[PDB]
Amino acid sequence: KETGSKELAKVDGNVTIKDLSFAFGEHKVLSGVSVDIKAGQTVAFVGKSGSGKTTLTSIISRFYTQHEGEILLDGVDTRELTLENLRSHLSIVSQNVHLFDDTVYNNIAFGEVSEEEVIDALKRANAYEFVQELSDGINTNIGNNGSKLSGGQRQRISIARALLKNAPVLIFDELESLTKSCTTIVIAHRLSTVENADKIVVMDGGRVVESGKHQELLEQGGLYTRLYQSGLQ
Ligand SMILES: Nc1ncnc2c1ncn2[C@@H]1O[C@H](COP(=O)(O)OP(=O)(O)O)[C@@H](O)[C@H]1O
Repeated sequence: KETGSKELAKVDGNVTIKDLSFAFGEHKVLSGVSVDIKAGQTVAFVGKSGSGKTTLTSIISRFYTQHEGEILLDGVDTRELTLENLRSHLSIVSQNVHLFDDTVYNNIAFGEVSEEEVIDALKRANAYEFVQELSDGINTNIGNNGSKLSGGQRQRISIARALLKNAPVLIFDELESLTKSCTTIVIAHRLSTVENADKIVVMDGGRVVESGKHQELLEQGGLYTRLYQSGLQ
């Protein structure tokens, strides 16, 4: 049993977050977050460490469940979808994506691609450089949770997978290849990402305090200005 039974066949990529709240015990880490992301936009989430950014993105994949509010995918509450369906519409790029104790190839293929299709993606992801050096190349086992790979290597494997999956929604913990041609929710750490984002959502203590484009936000001389000046970490 799961909360949802709906299997959306074709998803455009509109994501609606409304009145979203979450807490770890008595520590409220998200409070009434509301953001509407239209299909194809790149929305950058910024804020000091601990502002709730990672937790928000995890909630989208249902790695945690919100205490209040909703996440809609093309207007359908994500909890009404099967988890397999929901995740079929999402690509996650981070250092913490779950990897199977299996080969590089099978980790990329899971969820039908040729070996040359996978090699081509590894290169574009700049991942083939370490994968070549592996004992069995693309057929090398990467260990429990990809433990034979360090964080940056694991992220590059997630990129290769995203290049192939062509998911309508990309959740990226921080390329122009994907980011542009799908809906991108990016936890931004590069100045270039916020400078070019369609919308920036500024978080502070789990709350959205500012929202807009770089030029207007920078001029406001507020939290975003301070975050941009300090290098988004
Ligand atoms: N498993 C957990 N148990 C308790 N608190 C947590 C846990 N994971 C994260 N937190 C806390 O939730 C808050 C939000 O963290 P996070 O969502 O990672 O923010 P950001 O990505 O903006 O740095 C932080 O104060 C963090 O310590």
